[PDB]
Amino acid sequence: QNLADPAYRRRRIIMQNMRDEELAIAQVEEMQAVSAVLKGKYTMTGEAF
Amino acid sequence: MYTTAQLLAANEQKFKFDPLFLRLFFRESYPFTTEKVYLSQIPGLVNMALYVSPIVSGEVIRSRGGSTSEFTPGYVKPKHEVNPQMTLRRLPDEDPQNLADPAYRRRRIIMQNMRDEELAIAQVEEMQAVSAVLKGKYTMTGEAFDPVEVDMGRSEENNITQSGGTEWSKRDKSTYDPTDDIEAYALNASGVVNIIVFDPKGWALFRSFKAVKEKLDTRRGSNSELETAVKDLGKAVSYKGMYGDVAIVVYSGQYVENGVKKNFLPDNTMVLGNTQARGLRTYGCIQDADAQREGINASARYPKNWVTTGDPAREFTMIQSAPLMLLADPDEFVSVQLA
Amino acid sequence: QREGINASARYPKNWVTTGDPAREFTMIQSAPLMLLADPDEFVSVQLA
Repeated sequence: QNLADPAYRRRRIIMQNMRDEELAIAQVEEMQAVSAVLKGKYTMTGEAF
Repeated sequence: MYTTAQLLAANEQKFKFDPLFLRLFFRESYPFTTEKVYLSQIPGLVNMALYVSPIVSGEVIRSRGGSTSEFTPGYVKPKHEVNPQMTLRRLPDEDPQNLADPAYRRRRIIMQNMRDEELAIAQVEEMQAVSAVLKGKYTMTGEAFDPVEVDMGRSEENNITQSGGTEWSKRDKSTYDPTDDIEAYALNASGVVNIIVFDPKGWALFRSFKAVKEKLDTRRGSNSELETAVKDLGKAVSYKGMYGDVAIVVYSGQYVENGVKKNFLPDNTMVLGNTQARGLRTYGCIQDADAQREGINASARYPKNWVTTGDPAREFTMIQSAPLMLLADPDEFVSVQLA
Repeated sequence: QREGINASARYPKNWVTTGDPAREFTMIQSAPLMLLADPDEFVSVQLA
């Protein structure tokens, strides 16, 4: 009932993207601590690393 | 060596281009903001109220409507080069008795390139307009672009072809009268007709009949049509004059392919049209990443100049748009294919 | 490195690529190195 220009969608996508990137960073920052105080050892391994 | 040669003005060599369609029928242009492009045409047809007396009041009437069509995409972008190493020499302009720095030359060639891109966009638009008011069906296709078909909604009565045994070619050149054919073709026009634009060669056989002699056919016969012809000069349009209630316009516009010229109109066609027939010069949305940053998503044209990094530095210039020429009512014209 | 952000928690960066097909990216950069000063201060019992 109330559309918007195809420009404002770009900023909506941009802020949603920043939110997802921050969430992913905060999520990868937690597995380190979980493994650290769950086993005493940790491994940073994966493709292209 | 020791020459000291001064240069006068240089030629232009503009081959031929006079639209007459983006200036006579498509005077209205509205931009897009959404994916779909609706276009409705209410079927106005009302009955009478013959006799009913104010004692036995009866039947009621019906509301109307029921037409809709969508013509979505459109697109075009003629990118050009900047020639970073061509500015060290001298152009055919810039007379050799007053040179200039190789910086202003870059600005001049950029302006020339932008003008060429604008001309290319205009020539693309005119092909769309010619297909639109020539067949009622358009096809946008080409390399690196999937075909898109726009079915205007034209009926089959407005695509009369002479094919048969009576076209014109085997009639008498001195006694036959083609005005009755004109009336027969113009009866199913859904509007008054006063322009019958011919082809540059389709006008040859039309003048062959002697019935045209009684017609005015003078260089000064009209006011609006003559004024528009003066506007669109360039030796591509020749307004012959009146044919009664209808004017004669010979449109010989040309568009350039990869390297060759081609005619906008086929060999033998005629179009029964209206001077006030409303047509849409509507425009699409620029789906470019850089364009959306400045909020120029909806625009008729979009120039853009940028430069690439690296050891060889090169500039570029581009003009993006999306012409999707349209008509409110396709049935306002009659396309007769002569033979 | 040009703006002296050699040491930071996160780093956002938005950049658009040139060329006829244009696209803009946004990226977050960091280097989490979660460390425990005293490893033996915990006992992880794996229940069954």
